[PDB]
Amino acid sequence: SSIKKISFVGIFSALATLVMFLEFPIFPQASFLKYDPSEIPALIVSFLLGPGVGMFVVLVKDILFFLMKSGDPVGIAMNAVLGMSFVGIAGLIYHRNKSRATAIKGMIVATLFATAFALGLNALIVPLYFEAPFELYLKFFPFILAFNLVKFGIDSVVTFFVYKKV
Ligand SMILES: Cc1cc2nc3c(=O)[nH]c(=O)nc-3n(C[C@H](O)[C@H](O)[C@H](O)CO)c2cc1C
Ligand SMILES: CCCCCCCCCO[C@@H]1O[C@H](CO)[C@@H](O)[C@H](O)[C@H]1O
Ligand SMILES: CCCCCCCCCO[C@@H]1O[C@H](CO)[C@@H](O)[C@H](O)[C@H]1O
Repeated sequence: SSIKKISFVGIFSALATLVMFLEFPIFPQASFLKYDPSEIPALIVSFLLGPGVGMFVVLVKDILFFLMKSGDPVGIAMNAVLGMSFVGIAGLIYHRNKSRATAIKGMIVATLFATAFALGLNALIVPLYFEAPFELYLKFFPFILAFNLVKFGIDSVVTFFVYKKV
């Protein structure tokens, strides 16, 4: 009903901006990697309303979260770029032909893509963010792998329990 779903998007993006405050490192070595469940409202909006909408909410979520945490411009752009890639790919697989089999085929792939996109991103980001040589990224490599694999893997299954609980 247009005005119905636009506020649905509005409050869901605001929901995701709030849970982004419960972020924790989970990895003491790679402390900059912080997990929040703020990609689960996006993954739900992306399934109902479309991939482009799901990437819209993580874009505005982080913009809001950046306006309130105006100090991590690189660590929020990384989150958005990776988050937009996760919900966009997952929404596309479940789109076209709506099916439960594709809904898990998409979350398996979207978890694997975002993880690969993060490693390729941090290869030329971690050296510059810490003003350090490329070997520091190699020290951080298995933690970036396990993190985004677990982060989007958890977001995938937790969204699945909700999608199956109806
Ligand atoms: C150098 C750096 C690397 C990051 N890498 C990832 C990542 O690989 N996967 C991810 O989900 N989030 C990543 N983040 C997301 C991070 O939790 C978010 O941007 C926080 O708000 C950091 O300020 C990264 C952040 C920074 C600063
Ligand atoms: C319109 C139908 C959609 C289904 C209803 C589910 C509502 C939200 C999805 O789950 C929950 O969202 C919270 C807020 O972000 C998270 O804190 C929590 O971890 C997660 O479990
Ligand atoms: C083996 C000898 C040399 C090759 C090492 C591999 C590549 C490392 C590059 O170092 C550079 O150092 C700067 C400051 O130290 C960083 O700001 C910069 O991001 C980084 O690009």
